Amino acid sequence: RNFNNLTKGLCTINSWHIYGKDNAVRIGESSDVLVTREPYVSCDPDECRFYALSQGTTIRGKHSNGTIHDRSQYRALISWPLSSPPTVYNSRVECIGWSSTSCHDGKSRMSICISGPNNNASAVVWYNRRPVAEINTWARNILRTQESECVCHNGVCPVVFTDGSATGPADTRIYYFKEGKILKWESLTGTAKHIEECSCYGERTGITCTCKDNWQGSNRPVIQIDPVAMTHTSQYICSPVLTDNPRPNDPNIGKCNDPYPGNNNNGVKGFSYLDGANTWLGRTISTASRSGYEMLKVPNALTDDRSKPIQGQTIVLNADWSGYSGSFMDYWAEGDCYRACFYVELIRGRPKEDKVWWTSNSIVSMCSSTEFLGQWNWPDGAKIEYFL
Amino acid sequence: RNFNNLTKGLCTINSWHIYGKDNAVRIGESSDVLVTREPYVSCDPDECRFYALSQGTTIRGKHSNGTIHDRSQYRALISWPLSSPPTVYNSRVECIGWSSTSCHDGKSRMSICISGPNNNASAVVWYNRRPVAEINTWARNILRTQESECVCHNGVCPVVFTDGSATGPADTRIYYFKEGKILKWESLTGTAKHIEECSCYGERTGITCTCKDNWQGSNRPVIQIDPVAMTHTSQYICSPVLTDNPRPNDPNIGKCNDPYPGNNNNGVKGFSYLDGANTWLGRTISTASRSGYEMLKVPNALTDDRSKPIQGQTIVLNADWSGYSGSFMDYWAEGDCYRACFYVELIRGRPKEDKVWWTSNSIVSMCSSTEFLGQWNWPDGAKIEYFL
Amino acid sequence: RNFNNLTKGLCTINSWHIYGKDNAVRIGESSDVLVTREPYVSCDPDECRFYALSQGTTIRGKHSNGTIHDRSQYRALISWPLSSPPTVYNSRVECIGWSSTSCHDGKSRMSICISGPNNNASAVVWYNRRPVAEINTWARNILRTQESECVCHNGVCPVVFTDGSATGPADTRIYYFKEGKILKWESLTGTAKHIEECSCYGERTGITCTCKDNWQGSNRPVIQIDPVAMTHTSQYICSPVLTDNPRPNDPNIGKCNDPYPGNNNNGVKGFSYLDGANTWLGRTISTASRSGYEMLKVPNALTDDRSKPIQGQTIVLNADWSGYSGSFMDYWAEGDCYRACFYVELIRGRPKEDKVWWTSNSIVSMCSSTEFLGQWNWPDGAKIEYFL
Amino acid sequence: RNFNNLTKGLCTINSWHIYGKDNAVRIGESSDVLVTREPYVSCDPDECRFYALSQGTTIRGKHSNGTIHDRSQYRALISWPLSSPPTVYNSRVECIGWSSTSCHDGKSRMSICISGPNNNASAVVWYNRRPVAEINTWARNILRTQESECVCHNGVCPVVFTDGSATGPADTRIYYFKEGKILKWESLTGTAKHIEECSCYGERTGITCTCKDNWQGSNRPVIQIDPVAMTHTSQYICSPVLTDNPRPNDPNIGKCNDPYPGNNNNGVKGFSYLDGANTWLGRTISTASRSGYEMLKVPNALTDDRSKPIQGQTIVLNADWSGYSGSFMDYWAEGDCYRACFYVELIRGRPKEDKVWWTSNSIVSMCSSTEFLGQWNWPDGAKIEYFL
Ligand SMILES: *[C@@H]1O[C@H](CO)[C@@H](O[C@@H]2O[C@H](CO)[C@@H](O[C@@H]3O[C@H](CO[C@H]4O[C@H](CO[C@H]5O[C@H](CO)[C@@H](O)[C@H](O)[C@@H]5O)[C@@H](O)[C@H](O[C@H]5O[C@H](CO)[C@@H](O)[C@H](O)[C@@H]5O)[C@@H]4O)[C@@H](O)[C@H](O[C@H]4O[C@H](CO)[C@@H](O)[C@H](O)[C@@H]4O[C@H]4O[C@H](CO)[C@@H](O)[C@H](O)[C@@H]4O[C@H]4O[C@H](CO)[C@@H](O)[C@H](O)[C@@H]4O)[C@@H]3O)[C@H](O)[C@H]2NC(C)=O)[C@H](O)[C@H]1NC(C)=O
Ligand SMILES: *[C@@H]1O[C@H](CO)[C@@H](O[C@@H]2O[C@H](CO)[C@@H](O[C@@H]3O[C@H](CO[C@H]4O[C@H](CO[C@H]5O[C@H](CO)[C@@H](O)[C@H](O)[C@@H]5O)[C@@H](O)[C@H](O[C@H]5O[C@H](CO)[C@@H](O)[C@H](O)[C@@H]5O)[C@@H]4O)[C@@H](O)[C@H](O[C@H]4O[C@H](CO)[C@@H](O)[C@H](O)[C@@H]4O[C@H]4O[C@H](CO)[C@@H](O)[C@H](O)[C@@H]4O[C@H]4O[C@H](CO)[C@@H](O)[C@H](O)[C@@H]4O)[C@@H]3O)[C@H](O)[C@H]2NC(C)=O)[C@H](O)[C@H]1NC(C)=O
Ligand SMILES: *[C@@H]1O[C@H](CO)[C@@H](O[C@@H]2O[C@H](CO)[C@@H](O[C@@H]3O[C@H](CO[C@H]4O[C@H](CO[C@H]5O[C@H](CO)[C@@H](O)[C@H](O)[C@@H]5O)[C@@H](O)[C@H](O[C@H]5O[C@H](CO)[C@@H](O)[C@H](O)[C@@H]5O)[C@@H]4O)[C@@H](O)[C@H](O[C@H]4O[C@H](CO)[C@@H](O)[C@H](O)[C@@H]4O[C@H]4O[C@H](CO)[C@@H](O)[C@H](O)[C@@H]4O[C@H]4O[C@H](CO)[C@@H](O)[C@H](O)[C@@H]4O)[C@@H]3O)[C@H](O)[C@H]2NC(C)=O)[C@H](O)[C@H]1NC(C)=O
Ligand SMILES: *[C@@H]1O[C@H](CO)[C@@H](O[C@@H]2O[C@H](CO)[C@@H](O[C@@H]3O[C@H](CO[C@H]4O[C@H](CO[C@H]5O[C@H](CO)[C@@H](O)[C@H](O)[C@@H]5O)[C@@H](O)[C@H](O[C@H]5O[C@H](CO)[C@@H](O)[C@H](O)[C@@H]5O)[C@@H]4O)[C@@H](O)[C@H](O[C@H]4O[C@H](CO)[C@@H](O)[C@H](O)[C@@H]4O[C@H]4O[C@H](CO)[C@@H](O)[C@H](O)[C@@H]4O[C@H]4O[C@H](CO)[C@@H](O)[C@H](O)[C@@H]4O)[C@@H]3O)[C@H](O)[C@H]2NC(C)=O)[C@H](O)[C@H]1NC(C)=O
Ligand SMILES: COCCNC(=O)O[C@@H]([C@@H]1OC(C(=O)O)=C[C@H](NC(=N)N)[C@H]1NC(C)=O)[C@H](O)CO
Ligand SMILES: COCCNC(=O)O[C@@H]([C@@H]1OC(C(=O)O)=C[C@H](NC(=N)N)[C@H]1NC(C)=O)[C@H](O)CO
Ligand SMILES: [Ca+2]
Ligand SMILES: [Ca+2]
Ligand SMILES: [Ca+2]
Ligand SMILES: [Ca+2]
Repeated sequence: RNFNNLTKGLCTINSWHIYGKDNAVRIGESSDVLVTREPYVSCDPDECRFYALSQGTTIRGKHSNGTIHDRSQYRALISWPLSSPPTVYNSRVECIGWSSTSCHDGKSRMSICISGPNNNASAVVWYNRRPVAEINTWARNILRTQESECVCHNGVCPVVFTDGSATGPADTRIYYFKEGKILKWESLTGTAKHIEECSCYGERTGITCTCKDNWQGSNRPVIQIDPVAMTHTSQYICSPVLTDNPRPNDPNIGKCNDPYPGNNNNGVKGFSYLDGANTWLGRTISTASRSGYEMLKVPNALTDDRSKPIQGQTIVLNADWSGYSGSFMDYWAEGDCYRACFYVELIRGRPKEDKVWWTSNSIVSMCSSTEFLGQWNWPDGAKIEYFL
Repeated sequence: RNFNNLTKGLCTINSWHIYGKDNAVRIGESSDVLVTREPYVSCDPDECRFYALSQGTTIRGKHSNGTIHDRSQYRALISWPLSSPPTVYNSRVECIGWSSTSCHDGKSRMSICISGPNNNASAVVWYNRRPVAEINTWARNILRTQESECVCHNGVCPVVFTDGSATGPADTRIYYFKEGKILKWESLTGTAKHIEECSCYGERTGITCTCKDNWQGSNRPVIQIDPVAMTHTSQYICSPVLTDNPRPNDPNIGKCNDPYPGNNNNGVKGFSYLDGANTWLGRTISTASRSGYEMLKVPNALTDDRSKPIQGQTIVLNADWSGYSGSFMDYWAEGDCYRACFYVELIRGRPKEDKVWWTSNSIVSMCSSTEFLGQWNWPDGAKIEYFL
Repeated sequence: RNFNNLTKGLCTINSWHIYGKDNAVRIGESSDVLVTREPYVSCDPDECRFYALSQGTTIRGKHSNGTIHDRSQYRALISWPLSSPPTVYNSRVECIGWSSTSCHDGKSRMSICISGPNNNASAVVWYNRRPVAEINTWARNILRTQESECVCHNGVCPVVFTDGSATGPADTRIYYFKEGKILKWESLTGTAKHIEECSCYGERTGITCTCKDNWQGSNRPVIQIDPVAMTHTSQYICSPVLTDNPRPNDPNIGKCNDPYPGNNNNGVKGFSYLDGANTWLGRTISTASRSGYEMLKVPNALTDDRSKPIQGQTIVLNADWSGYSGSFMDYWAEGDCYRACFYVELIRGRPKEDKVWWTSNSIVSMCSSTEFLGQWNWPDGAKIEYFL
Repeated sequence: RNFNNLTKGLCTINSWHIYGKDNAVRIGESSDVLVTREPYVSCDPDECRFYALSQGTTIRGKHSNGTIHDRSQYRALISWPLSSPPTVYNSRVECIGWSSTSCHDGKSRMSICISGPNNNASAVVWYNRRPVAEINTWARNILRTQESECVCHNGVCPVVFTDGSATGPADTRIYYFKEGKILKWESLTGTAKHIEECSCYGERTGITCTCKDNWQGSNRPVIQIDPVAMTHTSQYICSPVLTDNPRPNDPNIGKCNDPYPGNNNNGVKGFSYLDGANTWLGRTISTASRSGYEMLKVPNALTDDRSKPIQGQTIVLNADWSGYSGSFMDYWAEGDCYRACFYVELIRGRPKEDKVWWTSNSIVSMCSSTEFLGQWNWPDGAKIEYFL
């Protein structure tokens, strides 16, 4: 085995096809399915798997009561087979904590979990299923990271962290790991003003991360990372097609170097694929809440502050709950291009559905097609009444 | 590993022996067994497994209510170990959708799932557990495929699709895949007038598919495919031993080139082994409904429009529910011949048993013997009253 | 991998140590544990596993009602990891039927299952998880075999079958298989007058099988098989230490060449290790029913019709239910000798405990020690009241 | 594969990071989780796993009633994947009994289980999943061993046993095994006056075991073993920082060569890392009961009878129940040093929580960091009321 190198460009994205769906909440109505949230997907050279933060209880279990809470000692990053649900019996624990990232470098997998109280959190970096390095909180205010997969090049895997205020200036760092060891870290530079929960992908041009501005922005900040020089830059998606949630209505001029205003102290993890005319943006359909999901083809969205959609695809109807979304790719697939993929978290339970006392989710996932495929919509599919 | 070649003829079929049975509904009365339908069986070089379309819920789960429905977003092709039941914890998801086929080419497995709304469905072709090619609906009317295994020769795996009316002329295509990539497709030729749900097997003479005519026919259409030239022909089984369901009584002259009339707009997936004097036909015992199952030795059934049974074997009593049936073989077994095999879907629940609100099934499977073995009958075995 | 050869003698048996115990009924009170009976143990070169005939239902499942019945279509030979219980999710189906044997030859495993109605049963011989040969009933009266492991030498694995009356003269055959193919079979010769459910083991002197006489005998018939010449002889254990159940009290003169009388038309599967002064016999403690279990050191028991115990060990108290017992050894263990092992079936439920409507069992297993170890007793451990 | 050699020293311990946590009782409220106690952790060259003594029943199972009892026939040493809970379906049985140890020597794993009545117990030594050697009770009074992992050097794995009184002088032996075979054993020498449940680790200086004095001592006895010479010495931890439970308050002068008095006929399994200025001691926070857990940096604690803490870390709040604790390390990790690790048993149920009728536990585990990481606390997390 050799370290994977990012030698390919993105495949042409003409539509999106169904990749995976686990129907976790449906199945969990009568099965030992773990309560989760903050899911994602990540590939090894020989297998792709679902990931999520467990809440250390099943949905039918009485301990599901209160799982709207974000940061307990009973949480852990788990992985399980593609499109299976996360069950007590098929879930592999990667590490313990309530914020995570994970990625394979071609030889072995790095996984990172953050745990601890708000003012005293720490990250533990696992490599090849062993703890290798540790990072203590530097701002004493909820040290947190991506909640989706990281990306590697020639053994080097960058990861974005944030420590500090959720509602003001914070201390964001980009760490560069190799075999779990810290090669270098640097403070955030560029014009992004607040950074959380970056969704990343790699291609021959480097590594691209689409994050969340939780402070003042409803446009998404972008961090572009050179994994060889181990340097980065940041800005926002220039496009007036805004992709945070909640968010204002789409203007006709976006912002490249500053937060687009209207919604403060909130946001949702999201993603994009920024690739010239091959650019696609994901967002919730609702501007008010985490419902619905759509992909929009927005040429040069990253750099064009006038750019508008020329094509689209509905993934989840606005009538259905969505949630977090993020990027991943199978870097070990055959062919001459990397096929763009993403997942959407379909949150069920609280706060929006409070007849139950739990909060969980299921997963739906799509990858790009060079065909122009017909579209469906993909609801979680569970009936809340069944849980009462 | 090399691509498998179809170098052997069928073993002499003198009777049928029990190969597998999962008792899924019995066990699912008190276990986390997934609701399924449209099952089949397919072999890898080192393992044979059961396959089926899950409904994304267990039988005891409250979401089992309404699983008579064919095409939800909660369906997926799953596989699980031979004669185990399809449980939440032992089922491997092959792809997402509500119509499927799957086969191993000697090196890796190709799986195909179709999903989407009726007027906008698409097929995704997986190879070695990765999505490789996609096919959009060409007639905008429930793009659908075999619901049993495909067959490969030297890397080339043909698959029969249909798009269009279930009750009139439709657009049937034969696709030729290699490592999941589309080599060629062609429109249906020959005298078959309607094609659905082909059951296929391969032998030195080529690949033989026995399908269903859902429009006007109660004799079964046959497609014969040359996987090297990548060409095909079609007709019907000439025999007056009719093997669709529902169906008229057996006449004394069959039809080779046209549907045998009497029953319109219905049918059941079925199969046959067409091999000169070594020919055996499968069918439900009832002419009215999906109950019972029998094998009949009908010499030259394919080409002889007068051919009658000279030997038989009951598989399922008429008193017991059956359903779909299809062909598979272990192409990687030892010996000088391919041993013919088949499965029978044993449907329980709706519409025939409507005291419950679900529809599911279990599997029974037989392979041929050169001995003349005593016969048993093989019911699903579950008591519906237990589910009330 | 090479075929295993029987090149060692038995280890000196000075006592018995605990080898395995699955506590299946205890655990099955609240878990998806399959109803079983007729268990045994058998080793691969890299793993030893528990085996049993499932009833195709869990204990808590409503279909457990009526599992006192011996021969349904819902039975199958299953295997599962050593001392785990047989669960829906961890059990591997070896073949379908209601009477079985199984053994590894050093390269691959042969498994045999018999299914069918009483007058039309057939055996299917699997090798390396594929069906290879089939045998039709020759006496049309419950074709049946060992219900414990077979033994192989240089690829040749003998198996004892019986077809015919349970209460009179029957047709017993010894089959010789290699890679699942039938090399030879022969009719029973020697002085044994009725043969069922042989328990076998192999050592440098050949293969020794201790069986059950269900007709007139309460001494156990013995079949000694030369796996190279593929020939055999038979007699009874000469010892007056009688080891069937039910049975008369121990006399002072046994019978070598005829059934020891007193109990007709009944018996229990059992075993022995016949090795000169290193001879140990297993039996139920009760003479009336399947309760208790003990090992007795009886020098030259096979050939000495006066032989008596000089040492012993209680395995199960008479107050506790037992059942079938049989022999197995790890032929792939290190060292200069084969360590004798056995299992005892601990039957719970009907007919003896009829407040429940099911019949199942758990397993306890011991292997020999060259030490003189202290003894314990090993009950099933489940409380029937919990199931009411 | 080669035998592992202890060629490294301990990593510098500046704090402790979360390594694993299974939340077994939380999950077991609604899942098939086995009742356990006496857990530990142990690594293979390619995997680290949780271990414990099962009680042969799930927590929700009715047979959980009475599991406060220590030594039934329904107990077994089981192992399961790191931070998964011990479920019926994912637990591997290592051997049968109610006292155990286990360790990998670099080539294969040795596991030892003791079973039997109080006056007639015996140990069975398994190697590479096969029984290899047996040891009969030598004092006829509850033969018992470590309840945490053993340690190997060049194939030689020492294990500490005790047979005899829990409340007076007993017969302690150190056994030296290789590939499960007994190389040598010796009676306890040195100044330790009573020995139970040793927690061991290995480093270039040899093998160090921290045990429990159940008779008169509240300081912990230490056994230091040379695995090459196969000899040992014993004393107590000299430090006045006392680490048994229950225990007196910390004095200012400890005892090196005798039990520190105040508490008789009780104790808890515990551990330490004794490494000059890099020394850390574990103990319950409460002096009265098994509640809370803390690590204390106590320079030269082993040899300095005046030594006091200069740094610490809370692991479990005093308000939360703890229990046994023990040492393990990943001897197959990369780097130039062995990273110290430990687990804490979090006991729930009886005797302290007697509204339920069971006794079980979950596991939390930490490894050392060279960083000075912020601390959290790690409760079991289950609510007893949910079980009523
Ligand atoms: C079977 O499946 C297939 C495959 O999926 C289905 O075909 C798909 O159908 C869907 C639905 O119609 C399409 O998605 C939409 O795409 C449009 C973009 O395409 C249109 O516009 C293009 C650009 O036109 C402009 O530029 C060109 C440049 O040359 C210029 O020529 C033109 O005059 C104009 O200036 C056109 O090129 C394009 O034409 C092409 O495609 C046609 C088919 O689509 C074809 O007929 C033509 O011949 C030609 O080939 C086409 O006209 C997206 O704009 C649209 O997304 C908007 O609308 C949805 C609601 O449907 C909304 O959710 C989106 O967010 C977005 O609307 C918001 O954002 C806008 C941008 O900021 C804003 O302006 C809007 O007002 C709106 O804003 C409001 O809502 C949001 C969300 O809540 C909120 O945040 C805001 O604040 C505000 O409140 C769809 O994505 C697929 O492209 C199409 N795919 C294919 C391959 O055809 C087929 O229908 C299915 N069949 C059946 C029977 O069902
Ligand atoms: C232990 O197990 C063994 C092994 O399984 C059991 O032995 C088996 O027993 C079964 C049951 O009897 C047999 O299955 C039947 O086979 C017959 C065919 O065999 C008969 O016919 C042969 C052909 O005869 C013709 O041609 C020859 C050519 O030379 C000529 O000589 C002859 O005069 C005649 O012209 C004979 O060769 C054959 O004889 C041989 O076998 C005998 C044993 O079977 C033996 O005794 C002889 O010595 C000789 O060796 C034999 O006579 C099938 O025809 C039959 O299938 C029909 O019947 C079942 C109902 O049982 C039905 O479900 C089938 O669908 C079919 O009937 C329908 O289709 C016909 C064709 O269209 C139609 O004509 C019928 O009217 C009927 O149609 C109606 O029903 C269908 C279904 O609902 C509906 O769709 C229609 O519209 C309409 O309503 C059986 O398959 C096995 O072959 C046999 N196996 C062996 C190895 O022996 C044994 O019994 C068990 N033991 C015990 C104690 O239980
Ligand atoms: C800790 O654990 C250890 C290790 O397990 C325990 O030690 C074990 O203790 C058990 C229980 O006592 C022993 O099992 C019994 O063994 C005897 C055989 O040993 C005795 O007999 C030997 C033979 O004596 C004869 O021959 C010699 C030849 O030289 C001659 O010298 C002698 O005079 C006589 O002629 C003796 O050699 C032997 O002495 C040796 O061992 C002694 C310790 O055992 C030691 O003290 C001596 O110094 C010497 O070293 C000893 O005297 C078995 O006979 C016995 O089995 C019978 O009894 C049980 C009931 O307990 C019964 O279930 C059996 O079926 C059997 O009884 C039936 O069968 C007989 C034969 O047909 C029949 O005659 C009986 O009437 C009876 O029949 C009735 O019941 C059956 C069953 O229902 C029914 O079918 C019939 O029809 C009828 O109704 C036990 O197996 C272990 O051997 C022993 N192991 C060791 C290593 O010591 C220790 O006790 C534990 N410690 C504590 C504190 O618990
Ligand atoms: C974010 O996380 C970080 C990282 O975890 C947190 O920082 C940690 O904070 C904890 C809690 O404070 C610390 O644990 C305690 O450590 C002390 C030891 O450190 C103190 O003492 C050192 C030694 O001082 C002596 O020697 C030096 C030698 O030169 C001499 O200079 C000095 O004058 C004195 O003679 C000092 O060196 C040390 O200073 C250093 O550290 C300071 C920060 O801690 C820093 O500010 C300084 O600048 C300097 O760098 C410091 O003063 C342990 O003693 C203590 O353990 C005792 O207390 C706990 C209760 O908290 C108790 O459970 C323990 O068992 C123990 O107390 C018992 O045992 C004693 C010994 O026998 C006995 O004397 C006591 O009376 C007591 O006995 C009673 O209770 C027990 C238990 O029930 C019973 O058995 C007895 O019988 C009796 O009833 C803690 O372990 C960490 O060290 C610290 N880590 C780091 C890296 O800083 C941070 O707080 C978090 N942030 C937030 C916002 O929460
Ligand atoms: C008016 O009818 C239009 C919709 N009906 C339809 O398509 O039914 C078809 C199949 O029928 C059955 C069956 O049991 O009869 C089960 C399959 N279910 C699957 N999920 N695969 C069906 N195939 C599909 C793609 O749904 C039938 O062959 C007619 O075309
Ligand atoms: C009068 O007492 C005689 C019986 N008590 C006894 O043996 O308790 C011992 C251990 O205690 C505890 C505990 O939690 O304190 C849990 C262990 N349980 C296991 N199943 N291993 C016990 N070990 C055994 C072999 O039972 C103790 O160390 C005294 O010797
Ligand atoms: Ca925002
Ligand atoms: Ca039809
Ligand atoms: Ca008898
Ligand atoms: Ca003590």
